[PDB]
Amino acid sequence: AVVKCKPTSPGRRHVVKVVNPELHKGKPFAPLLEKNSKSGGRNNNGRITTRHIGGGHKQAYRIVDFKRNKDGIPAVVERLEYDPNRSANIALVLYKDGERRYILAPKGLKAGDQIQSGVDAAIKPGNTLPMRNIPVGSTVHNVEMKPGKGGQLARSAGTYVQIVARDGAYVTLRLRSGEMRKVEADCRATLGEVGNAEHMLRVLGKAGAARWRGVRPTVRGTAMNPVDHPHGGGEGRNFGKHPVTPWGVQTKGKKTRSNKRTDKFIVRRRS
Amino acid sequence: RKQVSDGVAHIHASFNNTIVTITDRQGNALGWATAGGSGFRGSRKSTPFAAQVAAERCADAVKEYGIKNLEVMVKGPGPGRESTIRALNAAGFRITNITDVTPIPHNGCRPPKKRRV
Amino acid sequence: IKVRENEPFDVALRRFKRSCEKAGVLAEVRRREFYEKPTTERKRAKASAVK
Amino acid sequence: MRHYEIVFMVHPDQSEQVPGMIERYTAAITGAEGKIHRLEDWGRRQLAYPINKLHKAHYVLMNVEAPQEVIDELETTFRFNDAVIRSMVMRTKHAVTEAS
Amino acid sequence: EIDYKDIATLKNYITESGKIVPSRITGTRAKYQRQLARAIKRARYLSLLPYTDRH
Amino acid sequence: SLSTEATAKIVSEFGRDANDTGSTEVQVALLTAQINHLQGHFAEHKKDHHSRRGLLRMVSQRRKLLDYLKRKDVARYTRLIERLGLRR
RNA sequence: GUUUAUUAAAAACACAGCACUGUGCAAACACGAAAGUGGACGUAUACGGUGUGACGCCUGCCCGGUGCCGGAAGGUUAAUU
RNA sequence: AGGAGGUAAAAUUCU
RNA sequence: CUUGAGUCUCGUAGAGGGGGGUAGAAUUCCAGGUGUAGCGGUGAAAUGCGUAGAGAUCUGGAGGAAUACCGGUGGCGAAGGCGGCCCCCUGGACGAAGACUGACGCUCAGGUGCGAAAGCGUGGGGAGCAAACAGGAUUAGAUACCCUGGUAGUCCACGCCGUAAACGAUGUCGACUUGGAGGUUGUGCCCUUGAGGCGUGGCUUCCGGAGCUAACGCGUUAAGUCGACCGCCUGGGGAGUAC
Ligand SMILES: [Mg+2]
Ligand SMILES: [Mg+2]
Ligand SMILES: [Mg+2]
Ligand SMILES: [Mg+2]
Ligand SMILES: [Mg+2]
Ligand SMILES: [Mg+2]
Ligand SMILES: [Mg+2]
Ligand SMILES: [Mg+2]
Ligand SMILES: [Mg+2]
Ligand SMILES: [Mg+2]
Ligand SMILES: [Mg+2]
Ligand SMILES: [Mg+2]
Ligand SMILES: [Mg+2]
Ligand SMILES: [Mg+2]
Ligand SMILES: [Mg+2]
Ligand SMILES: [Mg+2]
Ligand SMILES: [Mg+2]
Ligand SMILES: [Mg+2]
Ligand SMILES: [Mg+2]
Ligand SMILES: [Mg+2]
Ligand SMILES: [Mg+2]
Ligand SMILES: [Mg+2]
Ligand SMILES: [Mg+2]
Repeated sequence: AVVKCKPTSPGRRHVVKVVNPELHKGKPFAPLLEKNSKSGGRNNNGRITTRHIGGGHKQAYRIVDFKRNKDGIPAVVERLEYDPNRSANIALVLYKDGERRYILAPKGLKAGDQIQSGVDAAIKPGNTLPMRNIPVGSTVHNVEMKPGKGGQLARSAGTYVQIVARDGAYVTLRLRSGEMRKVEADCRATLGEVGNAEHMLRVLGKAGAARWRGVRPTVRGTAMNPVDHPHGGGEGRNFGKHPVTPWGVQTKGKKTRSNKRTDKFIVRRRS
Repeated sequence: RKQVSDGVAHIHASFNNTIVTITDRQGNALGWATAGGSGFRGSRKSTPFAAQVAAERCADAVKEYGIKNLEVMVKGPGPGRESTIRALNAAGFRITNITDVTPIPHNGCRPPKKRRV
Repeated sequence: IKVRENEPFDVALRRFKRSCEKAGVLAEVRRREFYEKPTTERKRAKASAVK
Repeated sequence: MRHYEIVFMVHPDQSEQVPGMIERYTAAITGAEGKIHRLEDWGRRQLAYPINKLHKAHYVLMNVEAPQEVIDELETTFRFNDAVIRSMVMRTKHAVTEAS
Repeated sequence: EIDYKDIATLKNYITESGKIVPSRITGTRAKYQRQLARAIKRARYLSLLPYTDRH
Repeated sequence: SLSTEATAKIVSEFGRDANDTGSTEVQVALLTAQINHLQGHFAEHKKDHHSRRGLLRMVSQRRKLLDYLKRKDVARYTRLIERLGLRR
């Protein structure tokens, strides 16, 4: 559900909420979460390594199962929960032995849906197999890069990879980054698309929306003086410079990939 | 080359410049020679005669690899449709079979609007 | 379309050459659009093809 | 209860999943008191044209009377079974019993 | 007709290029010339007879 | 137009015997009965404009002949609408 | 909303929103002769960079110059031999 | 004796 | 009161409308195989495409849009308009016997709703085609017609818009007046005695009498003969404009 909220006040006027009515109202499952302290975007050194980061709400880490290593054992979707730590939504599952876990909720499921994992383990949304066991063309999320190394690929809300070949011992797959890229095929993956793909329909609507999301004012390079940034000073709104990061490198066009150790896995790269 | 003797000639009569190639049974390929840059170029191609001679220069280079026959499927409307085969069976290839391959939709894609000369 | 015909001669054969298709259905499908004038083609190709 | 004529077909290298089907459909239409009035089966049969580049494939038939249902949750059982390759369910027009 | 599986017949209503045949040639009844099409065309869908004649 | 079986039921109580199929009571009853079930059809689909056009005839006609009797045999109406549902 | 603590609170900066661009994760990028660390216990509905600055109607022509993204036939060319 | 397909390019004006 | 009108019964044909499903041919593109200097295009050209290999050809795989043949002075809808196949929901028309109803009618200013294409919003989609835009020609000029490209859009969803030579340029209903060829869809009776013999319904195309008409033409589907009710015109412009 997306809502537009009326212009009761500016910066409500442009707001647009994503309201999920079967997201469990209340407190998440205690034993599956641990503390998670903010950074400011400052590294062990103390300096700002990444900027725009800091301030905004408290946020307890939910430990989601990115591996789905326990094969066999059915598990049942007890409830869907809100997750601060990511756009995606999670699902508190109950394995029939009594174990409990969190999993990246896919487009499909709801309460009571059964799910499981393993070299067979059905083949519906919510179920995880090695890709050496998923049909080509099949639509998947939470893909592994190295087997046993948990999911890394296509995890964001409403995101997905489709497998698209098999080529032997790898298995070429295309990520709606646009890139097709071979990968060892014992690498697992969960059936379905992930999360509320509605995510991107939000609008935020005011400044503070962003502040309590963690993010912080971005100051232009021309708003500054020439000692602060290469977009120089001015004397009344001026430029005449080849756009560039504060540290001197071109922005716009300047390809900056370097990793030949993996260039053996890219096959067609985004456009 | 390696000499089969059994092959096929794929002929494309687009109209405006009309062309012919030859291949093997499962459809590999070995020889164009074609009306365009080959005995004029311009309105004096797209003539049946030019298809004749377009078949000849094909012939005069599509030998070797055996060939002493060929299946002959044909793509096009207009000049060069027949006159090639007419010169093919005259150069002494046993005209095994002929075929239509001109693509006909079950009206599928829009074609291009407004053209009065 | 696919023609094989039997035995001794060379003649490309067929006074049934314009068999089912080519020349004609290629003009139509080729030229361009229509929609209103196949209706005029209609009440002419059988406003005349009465007697 | 109105009649339907059914005529699915499953690929060669699993013809012999033959009767495994039919029965559960009888359990599915006897369970909705609807006599089928003629069955047929005719496996090995070649095709007018290849499909997925494959000649030949197993066939069947029916003319079942049944509820305006099951065909709901049956016409959709041809929407799994990557096994089966094609289908068609037909009008009705009274009962059926001879042709072949 | 009363049947479409009549691939038996039909073949006397469709040319050696795979084309349905004009009702002006075959000279068939109107009401039953349709009943032929919704039944010949039915049957080319599950490949007992082809659409084309080249593949 | 509902089931050929259906309406068999509704001619009773409304009518003095079966095959008394023409008392203004029944058609009204036949109409409403369809309409009501038929509002389901326009829940789903709903952009089915044409089908609706037929509906309103039922509604127009129903109302038109529900007005006819208002002139003849008073309270031969006030003994059927509440018997059915509709006076909004 | 912010700002010249101590002569400038503004039309300046920020803003939500828009676009361009870079990044397949040992991400780009940043702090670090390094180890390591942030980015992020995030994974392209993400993250960084640059410009624009709710919204509405809109955003034309110009790739010669300078940049950036592609190229290969050559011409010219480093250490080296 | 039917159908088919191809045959004229641009070229203003006159109290 | 039953004959105008409606209801019930068993059926008929239909591209009537809405939803979901699936097939088959082609265009484009992606990956390869072979293959060599041309392809494409026009009036003629050139722009463009090709020596990293095009066009041609083969195999394989994407994706979108449209349904050749049936197809036809064919059907269907109130109009706009609707064409592959498949099931689900649903509208109307028509036929036949009999049953019920008993004038329940016709028309309709206001009012309501439907309404091609282009167009607008939000997003999604994008193979072809193609406003705009660009380049090639053409020309005195060429903001064109022609050629290489090409975005909006054309496709979907939901909400707008409400206009067309939206035309048969012919308002709706009913009744009444010679005919000929048909087309198409029913149904009653009579050696299935034919793919019938003899009738009787609804729609429909061409020709045509009387009559009408300014003439063209209309002519049982009227523009003939009548009657109910509605809408509209009062010289060209100004103007379907201003307020
Ligand atoms: Mg910003
Ligand atoms: Mg910025
Ligand atoms: Mg400054
Ligand atoms: Mg500096
Ligand atoms: Mg200045
Ligand atoms: Mg203030
Ligand atoms: Mg101060
Ligand atoms: Mg940003
Ligand atoms: Mg500014
Ligand atoms: Mg003149
Ligand atoms: Mg002058
Ligand atoms: Mg292909
Ligand atoms: Mg496809
Ligand atoms: Mg019906
Ligand atoms: Mg409307
Ligand atoms: Mg439109
Ligand atoms: Mg739009
Ligand atoms: Mg008007
Ligand atoms: Mg019209
Ligand atoms: Mg006349
Ligand atoms: Mg008459
Ligand atoms: Mg009149
Ligand atoms: Mg006006």
